[PDB]
Amino acid sequence: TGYDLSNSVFSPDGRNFQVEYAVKAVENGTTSIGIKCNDGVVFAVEKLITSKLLVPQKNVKIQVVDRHIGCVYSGLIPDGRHLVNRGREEAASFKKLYKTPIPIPAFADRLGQYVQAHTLYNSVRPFGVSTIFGGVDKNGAHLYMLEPSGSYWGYKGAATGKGRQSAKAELEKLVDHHPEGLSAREAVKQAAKIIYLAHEDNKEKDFELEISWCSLSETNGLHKFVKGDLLQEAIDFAQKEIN
Amino acid sequence: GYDRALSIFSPDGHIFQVEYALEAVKRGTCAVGVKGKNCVVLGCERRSTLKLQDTRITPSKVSKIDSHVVLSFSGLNADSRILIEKARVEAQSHRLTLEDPVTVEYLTRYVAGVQQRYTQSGGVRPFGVSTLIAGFDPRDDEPKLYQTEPSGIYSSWSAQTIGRNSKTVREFLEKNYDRKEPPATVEECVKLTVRSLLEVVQTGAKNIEITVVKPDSDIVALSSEEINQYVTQIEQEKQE
Amino acid sequence: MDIILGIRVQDSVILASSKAVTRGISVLKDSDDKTRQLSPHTLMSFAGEAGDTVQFAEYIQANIQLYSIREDYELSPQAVSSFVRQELAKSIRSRRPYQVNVLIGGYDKKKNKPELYQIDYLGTKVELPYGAHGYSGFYTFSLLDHHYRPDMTTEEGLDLLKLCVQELEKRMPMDFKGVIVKIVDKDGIRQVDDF
Amino acid sequence: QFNPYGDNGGTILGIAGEDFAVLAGDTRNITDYSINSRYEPKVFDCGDNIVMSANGFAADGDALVKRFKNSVKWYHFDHNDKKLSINSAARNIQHLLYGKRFFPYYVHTII
Amino acid sequence: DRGVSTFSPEGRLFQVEYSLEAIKLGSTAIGIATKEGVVLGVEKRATSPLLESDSIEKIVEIDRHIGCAMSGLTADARSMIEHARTAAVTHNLYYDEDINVESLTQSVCDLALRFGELMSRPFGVALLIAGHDADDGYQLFHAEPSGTFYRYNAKAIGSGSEGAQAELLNEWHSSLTLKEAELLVLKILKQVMEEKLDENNAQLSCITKQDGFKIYDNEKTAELIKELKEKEAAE
Amino acid sequence: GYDRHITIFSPEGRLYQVEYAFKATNQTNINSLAVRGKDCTVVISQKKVPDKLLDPTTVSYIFCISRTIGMVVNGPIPDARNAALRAKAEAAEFRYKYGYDMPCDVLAKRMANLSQIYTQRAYMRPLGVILTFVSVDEELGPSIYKTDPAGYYVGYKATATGPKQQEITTNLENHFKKSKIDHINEESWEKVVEFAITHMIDALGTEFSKNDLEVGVATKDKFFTLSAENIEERLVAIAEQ
Amino acid sequence: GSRRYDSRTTIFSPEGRLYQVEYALESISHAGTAIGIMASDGIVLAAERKVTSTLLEQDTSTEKLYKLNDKIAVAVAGLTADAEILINTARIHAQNYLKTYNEDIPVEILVRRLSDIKQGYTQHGGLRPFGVSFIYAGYDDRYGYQLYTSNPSGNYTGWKAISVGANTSAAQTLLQMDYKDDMKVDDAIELALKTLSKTTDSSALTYDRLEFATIRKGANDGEVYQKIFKPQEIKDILVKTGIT
Amino acid sequence: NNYDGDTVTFSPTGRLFQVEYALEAIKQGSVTVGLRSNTHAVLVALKRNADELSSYQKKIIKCDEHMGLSLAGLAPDARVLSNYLRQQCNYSSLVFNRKLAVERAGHLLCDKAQKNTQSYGGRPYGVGLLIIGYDKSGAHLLEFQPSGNVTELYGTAIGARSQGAKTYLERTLDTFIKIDGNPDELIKAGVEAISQSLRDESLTVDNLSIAIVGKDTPFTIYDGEAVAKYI
Amino acid sequence: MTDRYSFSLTTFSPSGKLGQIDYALTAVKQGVTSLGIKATNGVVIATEKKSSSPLAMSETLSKVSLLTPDIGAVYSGMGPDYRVLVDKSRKVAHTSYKRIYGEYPPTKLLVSEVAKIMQEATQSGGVRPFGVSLLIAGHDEFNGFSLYQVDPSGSYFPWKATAIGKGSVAAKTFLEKRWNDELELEDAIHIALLTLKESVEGEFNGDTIELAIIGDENPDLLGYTGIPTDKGPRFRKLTSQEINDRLEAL
Ligand SMILES: [Cl-]
Ligand SMILES: [Mg+2]
Repeated sequence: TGYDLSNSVFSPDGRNFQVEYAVKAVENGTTSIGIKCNDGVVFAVEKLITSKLLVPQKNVKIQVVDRHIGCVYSGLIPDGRHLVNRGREEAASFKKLYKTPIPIPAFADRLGQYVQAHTLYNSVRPFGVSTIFGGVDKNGAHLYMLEPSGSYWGYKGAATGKGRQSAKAELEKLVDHHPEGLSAREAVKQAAKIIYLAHEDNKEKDFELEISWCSLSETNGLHKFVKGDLLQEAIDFAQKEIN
Repeated sequence: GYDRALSIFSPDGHIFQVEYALEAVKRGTCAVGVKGKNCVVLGCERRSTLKLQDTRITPSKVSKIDSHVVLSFSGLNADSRILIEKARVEAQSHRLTLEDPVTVEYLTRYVAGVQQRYTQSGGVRPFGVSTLIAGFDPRDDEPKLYQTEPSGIYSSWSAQTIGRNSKTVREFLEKNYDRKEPPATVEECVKLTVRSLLEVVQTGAKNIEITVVKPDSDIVALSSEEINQYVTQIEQEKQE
Repeated sequence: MDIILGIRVQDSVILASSKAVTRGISVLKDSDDKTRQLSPHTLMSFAGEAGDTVQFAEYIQANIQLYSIREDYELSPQAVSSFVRQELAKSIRSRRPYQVNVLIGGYDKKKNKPELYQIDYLGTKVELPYGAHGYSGFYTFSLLDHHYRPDMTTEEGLDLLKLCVQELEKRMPMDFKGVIVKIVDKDGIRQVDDF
Repeated sequence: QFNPYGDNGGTILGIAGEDFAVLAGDTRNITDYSINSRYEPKVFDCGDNIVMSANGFAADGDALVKRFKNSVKWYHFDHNDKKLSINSAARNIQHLLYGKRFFPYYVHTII
Repeated sequence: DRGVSTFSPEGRLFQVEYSLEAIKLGSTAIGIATKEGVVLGVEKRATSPLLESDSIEKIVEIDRHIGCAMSGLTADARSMIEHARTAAVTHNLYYDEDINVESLTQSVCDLALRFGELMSRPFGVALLIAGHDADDGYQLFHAEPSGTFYRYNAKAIGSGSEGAQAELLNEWHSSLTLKEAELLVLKILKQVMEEKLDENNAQLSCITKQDGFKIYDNEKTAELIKELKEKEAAE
Repeated sequence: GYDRHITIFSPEGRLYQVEYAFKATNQTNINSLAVRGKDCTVVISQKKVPDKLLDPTTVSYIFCISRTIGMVVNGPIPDARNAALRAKAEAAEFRYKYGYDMPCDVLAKRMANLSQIYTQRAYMRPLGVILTFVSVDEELGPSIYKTDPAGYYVGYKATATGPKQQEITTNLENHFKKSKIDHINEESWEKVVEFAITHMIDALGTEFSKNDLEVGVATKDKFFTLSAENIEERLVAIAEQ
Repeated sequence: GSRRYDSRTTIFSPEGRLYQVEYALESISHAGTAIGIMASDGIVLAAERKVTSTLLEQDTSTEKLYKLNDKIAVAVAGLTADAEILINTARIHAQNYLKTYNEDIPVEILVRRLSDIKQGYTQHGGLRPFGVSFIYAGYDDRYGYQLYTSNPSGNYTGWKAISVGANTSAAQTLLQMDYKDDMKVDDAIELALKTLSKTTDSSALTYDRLEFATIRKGANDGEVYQKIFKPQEIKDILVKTGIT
Repeated sequence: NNYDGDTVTFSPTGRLFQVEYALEAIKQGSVTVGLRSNTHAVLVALKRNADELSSYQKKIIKCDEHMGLSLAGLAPDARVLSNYLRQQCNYSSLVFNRKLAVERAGHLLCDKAQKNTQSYGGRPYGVGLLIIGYDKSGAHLLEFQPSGNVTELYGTAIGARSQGAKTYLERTLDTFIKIDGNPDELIKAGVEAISQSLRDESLTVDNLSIAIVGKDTPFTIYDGEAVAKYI
Repeated sequence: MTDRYSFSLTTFSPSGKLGQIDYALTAVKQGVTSLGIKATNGVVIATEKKSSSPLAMSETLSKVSLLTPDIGAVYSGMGPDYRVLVDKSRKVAHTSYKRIYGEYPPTKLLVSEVAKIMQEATQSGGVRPFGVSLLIAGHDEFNGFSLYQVDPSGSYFPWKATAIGKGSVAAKTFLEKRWNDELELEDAIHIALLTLKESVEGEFNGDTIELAIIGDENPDLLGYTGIPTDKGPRFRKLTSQEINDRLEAL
């Protein structure tokens, strides 16, 4: 054997074991989710409070690309940052040449091709993150999830990390119970609940909730963080549902 | 470009590629350097498994770097050409910028520096060659004899030998060479060099080369008959 | 730099080169030797742009001396002249060309014949019985057309050369402070001290 | 054709005493026959008790001062907060100016 | 095989740790710093009696105010010295002053870790850099192939280092004279050297503010050896 | 055995990495099919959306390379999209350099030459995909050309790819034995799509809803994919016959 | 990374040998024998073709003997493809020398440079060496007629008579026995063929399994001629010496 | 085991062993403490010596007038990273006339360390850093790890036996955070914190190293007789 | 990133073998049989068209390729490797010869250039040898008709007639019996079809056999008239119909 020692090597199955090993690092990371809504998207993430010494609200994990795209990820945090830095370069060159801000499907392929490129050579390592991202463009709202292999699809709801199965189950219920659609303000509240429910799979350390959102009506198509009264309102909604 | 670090440290603190290059030197034909009061003599072994050779055109073992400095060697023959060429170029380059031919110490220091560079450069192996560099500095009558080796260390020697069975001939020179009184004449210096090679060589026919270097660019190679006379004289005195 | 002459006779090549080095309205030196020995039987005189001349001469000298050490053999005058021409032929299409004109006087030991080559800065080589660079030629060529014979001795060649220097000293506008004369023959290169 | 240089006028003046030194300069900035500013300083405290002015073309002058101030900063980092002597500063400035020998800083500098 | 810039499980660079083993095989070098100067001394260690010992150059001048002693694969030191000399002279050209001993050492140590897959391996030589400047006075630095350097009051490197360092621990005090330090280097060298110490197989040097960096003659060192033997027999 | 890790020869003259890239082709567990009409070329592929949270409109293995050329992929989506983006760039560059639209067979050759390079050069791995290119070429007419990880390519009367490829292949072989011709003798592309689906149903033995299939159609001067409702309309026509 | 798959072609063994050079020489020892013999008035080059097929076109073929310029030729032993790379380099080097100095290249200078190229492949670059040994036969006005050999190590030496390729041990003993210094070309022709005839692995030595060439001063007055022998000319010389 | 040859290789459980081995070099390093209030931010570092004849390895490095760090692990790697920070702080000043935010300083270090963990040939940085600073949003303290992970904290500690000081700061959190407008008292709390990581050895005059930055205080380092006040 | 494979992947083993070349030859052995026969007034090259599927159009896959108007090539071994070699061979005929001399290269020199490319894949960094043996037939004014074989090592040999691939051993024996120096072109085509029937197993007709000749000039295939010196290509690919005509009188 030895097929798993080097990146870009096919095993006799037809598999790249190094990419599958990168997925294990993603599964080890904290939970993160994405919810598509009527006229936009909502992102949320679990931040484990390792110590009392962590400054609350001052270790931000959700990142913005351009002014209209939000990115969140689970796994190796530095690898996620590297991917977003590339995304920002890709989005900048698109806007430079074509004037219009980068469409979300166009942006999704730019990350996809870059991540896929890191499965082509043994001189590079695959990305140790699954990235949930999306936003609002001319054609409306889009939510995407990108994996270490370079594989991505569009999603109604997306989840990754240690509590992905709990979050996926909860997401599937929302899709069934709301066929006509879910509103932006509702999706923020649901996002909080799902993170709190998904925290049951990581319940040794208590956590800090962080939510962001893009919406054509609520945020005017731009990416913003949920803070203050709207954040506390979503936390209280989540606290009421667990009990 | 080929980048691989071939020369690297081992757990015990040794650079094996440099040490294995020394083994190639140990395999090479013997070379000896003896410096007298007013001269230096470079002696060289030539293995006698090769008959039907053409000695006119076959590369000589002792090479002129400039008109006043010579270089003999032990180890890989092909490797030695590269060092000799580089040294010859540096010799002319020194004349061009300093308006003065190289000192023997400077030329040695350059050659040694090249050998060292190949022990910590990527994509290259060390030179499988040790050299004996001998001559006289410009406007100077003090004889100079230096040694270099694959690692890049160099030093000055009253007399020295390198190559196969060099430890035997070094043993001979260590008792037969007096520091207080070196070989006073050319004949005495050549004889001691031939004597030292006769401990190792086999026959004193077309197996020994001798080159004598004197001050002010006075270098000459001895012929077969001239060398054979020393061999004949030494053997008759030995039977005693 | 200015005056360099060459005369090939029966058994030798004679090169005469002016001693003056002028800059502006000042003769900075009056004992300058405008030549380099390339090999024991090959001499090159030079004249042209300041700095370029010596830099080029010494560069060629180094290369020929390197060849001599490598092969333990002296290159023929024909071979040296061809090497020099090629270097100038490269130079002329460079970013900054060597503006140097040269005469190469040599004695071929294999042929037992003297040889004189005239090469300009463009890389224009010609073998000649007598040669000159710069404005000198406008006087010396016609003079030598008349007085030169192919079977002359070295002493006859020196008298023929004295005739050229006298004419140049008479009709040239600039003071070139006399010449250094050198002879190239079977025994090598030597300088005439009293000219 | 584009001319990269300009003349911003003004004048500067340095005098040295026994235990002190002054570096003065007017505060006027001009282009051609117009006044740009009545108060635009061009004599700067660069740290380590060194004052500097680069008068002539203000863009080049500001660039040079900026670079020297930055040179003083890195002198501290690289040499254990050692004080840059006035003679050492002068030599450092020579290398700054001569580095652009073939596209000069159009300024007369005094420290 | 394995990468050149690889970490061990204990958190150390394999190649750097292996180069340290090469330095232990090297000849002994000792340095002692005082308020009157810094002394540097080395074991020459000739491999054969035919080798002319005066050609063994293991103590070296960097500038007039900075000296250097070496131990290990001494061939590797040539490019380090070349860099140090250029750094010292270049700084004088840019700033019209002598360069700080620490700043020089730091510049040399920046070469150390410039290896990988830059040069192919770490240096196999340790350096004792001794010098003087106006700010921090007389200084002695130990520069390793790890890129680290420590200042020392006294330091020994090479094969007899751990034995000599323990001896320097007891003998060093802050009021040592230069003459006392010279004898102390000779004393400790004689203890750790294989062959018997004399003027031909050992070399002394020093750096003082007044006279700068000076390598001692074989005649001068011989008298200090004779002075040392008499003083030990005197009690 | 490092001769199985990179693209160098084994003792028996084989490239194991190429052979393992072929096995990666079936990792998606999807079957594709391509047939030619008189005026058109139809390609169909299975569409499997297992996760309920997926946006089914974004799940696709058919690609529009140029206006005239379409491409279906059998293999993992990252490698599929890698090949698609390259083909799109190559087709665009061809038009710019040579002043006419890149033919289907020429693009297939170009992609095949790229795939060949990965089998010879060590630092590049093969893509674990089989690319089926379809168009109505202005010179050659209806065209199907298929590329694999070995760098092999060839034209086809019809073809199929996937896990149950052999069953589909023989199903089509038996039809062309019977019809005695190189194509589907049919006027409209609508009925050629109906043929393609019908024969896939017979070969695989499964029934299809509108969301279980994905259809691409090439006509003169354009290639286009069908929507769910376009396929549903097509499935109704088959059922009522 | 890629370190895993690196053969490390340019390293020393513990004994101080170059693995790849030694193995390249092992390759050459299975190649068809090539002999060079230097006489006072010329040089002979003889070489045995590797197991010939009856349908091989013999007259328009070149496997062993190649022309570098008008005065110098080489006999090959090893990989033909490798040899042709080096030959084209040598041909160019000779023309560079002629262009520079207006003189034909001295034999040793050409040999040294080609040998220096081979040396480079053993010390740096991480590539395999050239699996080729040459016999150089040439003439210049300094040393006259000269025979050299070079091998994958980049080491070259001069010879009066020499063999490369297969059965060199046996071939060198036979040459050492019958060679003498006052020998003529026609005698050397006979020696070259007799040696191959005894050392050959074939049943009998025939015209179709041989390449032959001479470098004489047999042209008109003080000039050298290269003669690459035709099939019919080899047939005649083989009958004339009484081998067939 | 088989997956620790280089940084480009993942283990079967999704681990990067070369990054973990680099993390191990920090644990071997000497202890250093970081803590802040709302007005000031303090670094306290226990320096280490080779022996009694040697000097004590300098742990604290200045990056700008308003920012600097302390190190634990490979000192040459800290020099490379601190030099990068000096350049980035300086770029921000020259181009934008803007003091570099302490948060951006961290982001830049994270991205620099990350590139070394994804490419063949290179290696991870073998050092951990505690960055303090005072910018437009008040006092800050960061913890850098060579995996790439950067974390903003009220207080922390890294190096050998750093768990003792980290526990103390976790208890003292409510006290030291409100030491506003009082440098000496915030240092005292830091000196008492690092004392919880001491074994056999105690804090001497040439052993202790303190640094401070704040509202009306540039980043300055205290060594030698200047720290005798706090023993 | 970047090609870090700057070292040779083909090296000498202790026995003196070059493993990757031997293994490439093994890949050629597995390949389908192809052959070439030289006549007095022409040359014939032929091979079986092994179809991957009956749905595949074997006309689109051309095993016999034109390199120049007077030179053609056929192979045995790995098809993709052959295809890129033909591309490179066509280009090198222009860049290294026609753009210099204003005329197409002679057979031997084009062969030499192809061999050079295949040799470099045997020694250069980060590459394997080509897994094919080529048979190159051609004509030029001063050498006349000629036939060459080119192996993965880069070695090439001229042949009167030969075969390579699957059943080459038996096919070469067959050709030895039938070949003489007085063969006319039509006789060589006849022998080629006889020799190839032995190695082919399934169908044997003009649709499963690919065959081309280097013969007389073809003015009708030139595409233009008006230049007397330009008389047309000597390379001609025989049609499916033209093969079947000769199979009746077999
Ligand atoms: Cl292509
Ligand atoms: Mg002229």
